[PDB]
Amino acid sequence: GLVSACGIIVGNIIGSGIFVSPKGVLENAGSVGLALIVWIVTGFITVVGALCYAELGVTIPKSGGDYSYVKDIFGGLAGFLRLWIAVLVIYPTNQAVIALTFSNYVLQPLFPTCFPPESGLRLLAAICLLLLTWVNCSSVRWATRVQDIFTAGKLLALALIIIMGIVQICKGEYFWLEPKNAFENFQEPDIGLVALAFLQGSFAYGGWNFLNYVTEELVDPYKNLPRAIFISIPLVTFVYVFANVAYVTAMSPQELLASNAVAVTFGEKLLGVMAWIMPISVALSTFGGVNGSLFTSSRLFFAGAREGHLPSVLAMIHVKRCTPIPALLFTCISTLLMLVTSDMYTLINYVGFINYLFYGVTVAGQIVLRWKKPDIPRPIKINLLFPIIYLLFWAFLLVFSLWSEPVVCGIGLAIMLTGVPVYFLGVYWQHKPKCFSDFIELLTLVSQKMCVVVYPE
Amino acid sequence: TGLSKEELLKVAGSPGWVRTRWALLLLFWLGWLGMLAGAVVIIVRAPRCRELPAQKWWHTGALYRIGDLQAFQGHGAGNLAGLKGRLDYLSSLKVKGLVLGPIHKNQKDDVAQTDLLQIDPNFGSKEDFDSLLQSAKKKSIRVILDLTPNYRGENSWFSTQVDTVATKVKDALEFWLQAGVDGFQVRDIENLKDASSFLAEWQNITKGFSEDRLLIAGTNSSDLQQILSLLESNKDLLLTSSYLSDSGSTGEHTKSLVTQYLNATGNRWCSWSLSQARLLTSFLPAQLLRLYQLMLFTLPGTPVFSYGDEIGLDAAALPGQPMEAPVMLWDESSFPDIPGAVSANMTVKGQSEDPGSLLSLFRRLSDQRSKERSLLHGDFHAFSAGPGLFSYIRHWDQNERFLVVLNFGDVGLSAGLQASDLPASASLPAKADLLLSTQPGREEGSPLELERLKLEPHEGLLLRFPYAA
Ligand SMILES: C[C@@H]1CC[C@@]2(OC1)O[C@H]1[C@@H](O)[C@H]3[C@@H]4CC[C@H]5C[C@@H](O[C@@H]6O[C@H](CO)[C@H](O[C@@H]7O[C@H](CO)[C@@H](O)[C@H](O[C@@H]8OC[C@@H](O)[C@H](O)[C@H]8O)[C@H]7O[C@@H]7O[C@H](CO)[C@H](O)[C@H](O[C@@H]8O[C@H](CO)[C@@H](O)[C@H](O)[C@H]8O)[C@H]7O)[C@H](O)[C@H]6O)[C@H](O)C[C@]5(C)[C@H]4CC[C@]3(C)[C@H]1[C@@H]2C
Ligand SMILES: *[C@@H]1O[C@H](CO)[C@@H](O[C@@H]2O[C@H](CO)[C@@H](O)[C@H](O)[C@H]2NC(C)=O)[C@H](O)[C@H]1NC(C)=O
Ligand SMILES: *[C@@H]1O[C@H](CO)[C@@H](O[C@@H]2O[C@H](CO)[C@@H](O)[C@H](O)[C@H]2NC(C)=O)[C@H](O)[C@H]1NC(C)=O
Ligand SMILES: *[C@@H]1O[C@H](CO)[C@@H](O[C@@H]2O[C@H](CO)[C@@H](O)[C@H](O)[C@H]2NC(C)=O)[C@H](O)[C@H]1NC(C)=O
Ligand SMILES: *[C@@H]1O[C@H](CO)[C@@H](O[C@@H]2O[C@H](CO)[C@@H](O)[C@H](O)[C@H]2NC(C)=O)[C@H](O)[C@H]1NC(C)=O
Repeated sequence: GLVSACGIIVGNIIGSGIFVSPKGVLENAGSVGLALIVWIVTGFITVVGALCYAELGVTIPKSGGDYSYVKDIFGGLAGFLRLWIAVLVIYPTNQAVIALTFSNYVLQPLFPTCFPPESGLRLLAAICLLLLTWVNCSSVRWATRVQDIFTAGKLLALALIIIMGIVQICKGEYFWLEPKNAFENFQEPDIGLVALAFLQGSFAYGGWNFLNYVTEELVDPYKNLPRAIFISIPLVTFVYVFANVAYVTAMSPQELLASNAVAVTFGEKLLGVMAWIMPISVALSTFGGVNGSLFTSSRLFFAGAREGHLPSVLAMIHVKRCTPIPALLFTCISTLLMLVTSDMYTLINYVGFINYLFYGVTVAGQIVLRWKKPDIPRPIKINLLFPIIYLLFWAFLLVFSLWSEPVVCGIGLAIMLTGVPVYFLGVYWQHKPKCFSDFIELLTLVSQKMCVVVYPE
Repeated sequence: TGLSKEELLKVAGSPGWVRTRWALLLLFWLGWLGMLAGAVVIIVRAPRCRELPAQKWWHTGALYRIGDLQAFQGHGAGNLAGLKGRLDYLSSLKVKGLVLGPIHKNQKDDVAQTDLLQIDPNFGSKEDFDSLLQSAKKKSIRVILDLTPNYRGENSWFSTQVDTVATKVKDALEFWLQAGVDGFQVRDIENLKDASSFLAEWQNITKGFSEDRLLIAGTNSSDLQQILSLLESNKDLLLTSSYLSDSGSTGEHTKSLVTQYLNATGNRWCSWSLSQARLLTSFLPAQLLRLYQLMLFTLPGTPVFSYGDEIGLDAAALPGQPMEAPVMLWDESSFPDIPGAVSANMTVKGQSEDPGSLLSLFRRLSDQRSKERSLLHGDFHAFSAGPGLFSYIRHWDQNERFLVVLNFGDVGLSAGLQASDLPASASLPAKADLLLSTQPGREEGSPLELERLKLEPHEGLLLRFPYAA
């Protein structure tokens, strides 16, 4: 209907991004008055971005997502890079961060005032990964009956923060870090650090670049969908902006930049029945972000192996218990390669930089489609005031995050330059010596012997 | 798209593969139990971290002494209700206390006509003092009252019989303490016979109300054994004195003065105040105030300061000013006796704008005391150096570890690194970056080597190095 199609936009934008973002959007924003503006601005700048993706997704009624939208506007080169980055970086490091915030929420009740053993962290993300792969490589009915208990884990963690913040404002004070008595801006930021807050405050808002076109094909609400995303995303900013309020009414910001696991120190500085409720029901929530982002990747292998690329060794199906066994192993191997980093907040900046590289190009593709080739039958048409303020918000968010730390954002522009030699020999090559083609024939067929998978019909 | 079909594959499914799969499928459950047993064996091999010492409220910050309320604001605004216009300034210093002057009634040296149970009318009233305590708890600043009954005459303890000086005090230690005051102050106990049992019957009842109360006792001695005669039984009393206020002017004396004072009493909590109630401009010469602020903000203890020590409020650089209570120079109009006498470098707003001033250094240092963990309740270990340099390291178990080296000498010294007093956990690295220096000649945050450290006369350093893994 309308509310149940509003509930499956709030019910999945909420995730495990709120449990590691307030340690990151507070250090780079300097103070707490500027760290609540960033939680307000990026909620508003995304309803610009979600109103825009509804427009391109209704005049090009295709399936697959953003990979289907660059190919119909830009060339064959720029369309392929969206499939090629989202299978190499943005999926293997949207589950290398939600696996690393599982280890930090299980060691922190044991190592409170000492930073944990660093080489014992990675052996707790290579157990959350390798158990959730084998569960997702078994029958697909197992991959949903436990998913809706990792909503029950996430919701009990977030309803307990949303209630204990109501008590602390009725039993304690009113707005303790307000600009009348308290709240000095003692470390005032500038050009570089105030833009690095929008790259960690936009990790908790993932889940709309594909997660709105899977809504209209169940009940068909008939173009109430832009009216269904004006009451959804302010219902997810008000939950997000009141949880960060409920942290600073229970601890100091000298401590919120000290602790590695944010929700477990808030959990222990309030209540006497601890360590079976707060670090339990967050480690149950980051299981449903490493499970829900593995079988999300399966619908990119399928739609990627249709047009020209992502060859037929991938996108196969187990003959019984139909699950893509040689496709899930491509992310599960490439995630464990991305666990060699000595931090986590330098992987949130690595994802969010190139995640905004494609949130600007596929919105600038609208302006080209609005200028070149106009007059298409369009059900829902939006103002031009909206996609021009995104193009300037995307403008100063990349030139300011490149002038600061040009190494983690300096290889995000170096992966996408490897694809230009890759899109020189995939479908752009003459088969005269016939030597290299038959090896591609070889490892494809023996993989059908190693696992029993076949092609779909 | 060069693949095999489905029905072509199920014929090609060989019994040589069903052993190849079931052996490889068993390798995953071995490699996963080989990574779960390796994680629990490293969560107990990893060294644990030490428990907190469970500090009280006077372990942070620096207690602030306020002697005379009339000399603090000035004339006209010298009432007690005018003090609430200054709590917005004391929280700029991040000061965790307020030692308030004696506000009781005594005319002049009169044993009979005095009472510590009511407020004198020359400052405010009972409804005025409780209006002050509304804003003290509002900004997280605790107050302490000075209980010295004969605070006008020379003998501050009523040189007649000693019965009436012990029966109205116990009324004042209950009546004022019910109102919500945060501790009590009492001074000049050299003019008090059998004072060790006088304070013990006051220390037992002060902690007897609540645990977070405390007593500040102050002598004027300089003897190591006289204060241990007072601290022989009360090992929770914060005893200030004049022990560090000798002539000295050598680096090896104060190094031997603070190592012998700690080691004789162990590692208990003390109060690193230079005087009983006087200012730092009377026991020091001119260009040494900027060095003792680093020294009193790093020794293990609660530094106690009087009003004006953060700017250099001098009484010898201005004739016609009382030694008991000089005025506080807020602006050029705070001293209306001679126009042009005061200047831009003895005022509040002038020192609050120059970042290399003295008030800028007192605000830079107290923020590095009320937020740290190594300077809050760390460990103190001194170096056995050569000439008159005082250097020491401060470390908690795994937080960032602070280093301080300072030149008491009037010549340019060298580094003189001395390890091997410390355990193997706390070692000195080759590189350690600066954080704060008294004489500004360098760039903050510019690291340098330890063995190539060349110090300038009358300067100090605050070095930070992380936990060298
Ligand atoms: C099969 C595919 C292949 C491709 C791929 O997928 C799989 O592979 C993946 C994997 O391979 C990934 C990489 C894994 C490793 C990652 C590392 C990470 O940090 C980098 O770490 C480097 C380590 O070599 C450099 O760090 C410097 O390393 C030098 C040695 O080479 C040191 O010399 C120097 O420190 C200096 O040493 C001498 C002292 O006197 C100085 O005082 C000190 O500065 C370090 O620099 C320090 O590096 C730290 C991290 O190690 C911090 O960045 C720190 O930050 C600064 O600290 C100061 C302290 O005073 C502070 O003031 C300042 O503000 C801070 O900024 C910075 O000093 C570099 O520079 C720093 O960036 C980087 O970010 C991203 C990173 C490469 C990742 C990017 C993405 C990938 C490629 C992935 C990629 C998709
Ligand atoms: C405060 O109260 C008294 C005063 O010193 C002490 O408590 C105990 O009092 C009894 C009196 O019968 C003594 O016998 C004990 O020795 C006292 N406690 C000791 C010394 O252990 C003590 O000073 C304070 N109270 C406590 C419990 O320490
Ligand atoms: C405390 O200060 C006084 C004043 O300078 C020192 O002088 C003593 O004062 C007391 C009475 O206040 C006399 O009984 C002593 O005889 C004085 N001493 C001398 C040297 O004459 C006093 O010595 C100081 N206290 C200490 C412990 O030194
Ligand atoms: C302060 O520390 C010193 C040195 O650690 C102590 O001197 C030691 O005293 C004991 C008892 O006589 C001797 O056995 C040791 O040999 C002394 N030290 C060394 C290593 O020579 C001193 O006792 C401590 N405090 C005081 C003065 O009591
Ligand atoms: C304010 O600071 C300045 C500079 O430190 C002082 O000017 C110097 O004061 C000393 C005091 O003995 C003189 O020896 C110097 O010759 C002065 N230098 C100059 C260039 O005049 C100034 O005196 C300070 N303000 C006051 C009132 O003392």
